[PDB]
Amino acid sequence: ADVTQTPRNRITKTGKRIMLECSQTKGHDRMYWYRQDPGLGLRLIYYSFDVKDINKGEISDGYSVSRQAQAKFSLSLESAIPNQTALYFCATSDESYGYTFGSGTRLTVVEDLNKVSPPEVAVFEPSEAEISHTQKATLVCLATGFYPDHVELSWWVNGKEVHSGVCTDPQPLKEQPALNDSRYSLSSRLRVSATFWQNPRNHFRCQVQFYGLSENDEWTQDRAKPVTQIVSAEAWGRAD
Amino acid sequence: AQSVTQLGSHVSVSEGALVLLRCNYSSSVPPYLFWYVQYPNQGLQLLLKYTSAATLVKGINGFEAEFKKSETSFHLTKPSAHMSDAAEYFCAVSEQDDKIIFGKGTRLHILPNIQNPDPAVYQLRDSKSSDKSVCLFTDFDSQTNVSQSKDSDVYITDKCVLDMRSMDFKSNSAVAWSNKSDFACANAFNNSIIPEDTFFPS
Repeated sequence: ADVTQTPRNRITKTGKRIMLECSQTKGHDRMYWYRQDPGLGLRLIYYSFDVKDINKGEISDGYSVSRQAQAKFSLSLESAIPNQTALYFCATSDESYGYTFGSGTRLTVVEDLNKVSPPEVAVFEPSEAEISHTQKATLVCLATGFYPDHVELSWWVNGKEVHSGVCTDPQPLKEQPALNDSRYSLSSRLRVSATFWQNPRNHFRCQVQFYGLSENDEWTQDRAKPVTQIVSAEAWGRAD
Repeated sequence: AQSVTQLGSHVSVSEGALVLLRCNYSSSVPPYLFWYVQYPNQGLQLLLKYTSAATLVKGINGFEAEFKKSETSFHLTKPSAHMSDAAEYFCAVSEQDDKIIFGKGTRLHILPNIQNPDPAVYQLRDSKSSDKSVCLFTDFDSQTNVSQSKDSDVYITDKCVLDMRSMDFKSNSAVAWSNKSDFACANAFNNSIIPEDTFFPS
């Protein structure tokens, strides 16, 4: 109970067997695998009370499990399909409902890896009119053209991550909503004082961590192989 | 047989007002009950639980919940809503002597108290070479909400609240953009009901 899960992030094509591994150190009899989906909470897949004991939860179809050791509980997607895209949590419990959750596995299942694509990222500089009207300055970051929807956006000011003054949309939008494999876009705002924007020594960077293909994955297109990578855009402060 | 019900996927509270998140259960025998929070980007954290001891259960950060058998309820409350309370909250219950089952979750949205609104639509330019721009609708109060675009080539985000700690200042905004030649920030938000005094610079 340092409960640990691997992997943390994974993208897979449909029709592949995928394994997620849960390990604990306290040796509790009881271990669980749940999936979390928006609007549905955490739904139980399978659970185990000992190496000889496996029990179905509400959504066991399409999954299997094995309890390899007191310490280990493995979850398999037997033949991955897109509706198995989810955040997966393992948990342990003591005999009095004391639960410990792992930190989660974000898994995305896509039909076709050829559609994977890293974002283009652009920073848009504050409006002079905002500056004059409010003595504040809002930068906008726009990440566009990415697939799948499996990114993390952050802002970096003079080389250090910032959380203050930031708002990032909670979900990307579909650029072509009628399409099952539409690419996505995401915006974020960083607002600072006008005087801080007006200092030409200050450096502002929007960073997008993209999760995509691995070194293992085949790539047959002329375009860049869309590997897991960071894409950033930047702006310097400006007196004029 | 046994379930747990949370009322509303998304709920609002005014900054400073009483927080109330409702949970009801269907077990005949009283169960153990749990409230978990999931702050943006993170896993689950236990706030409090009812484990057949006290019926008024106190938790971390001023949270409390009262177990009421006669109304099969365990509502979570906090006396004052703070911007940091924005998160998703899950009620859960013991089941079958062997597991915890979770409710569907409720996301709490905190409406900032905007005492001096200054609604405006600004045009921002790409820091790189560009006839590329976006439009920023900002500084409106709680009574404004943003509608989706009616043009499939104009993208509009939900409103988002930012908390500038440097100036102890919160503000709402939405972003709009398009690749179209005839896209102007004066028209970007025409499908939204915007304040009559919205500022449209030059």
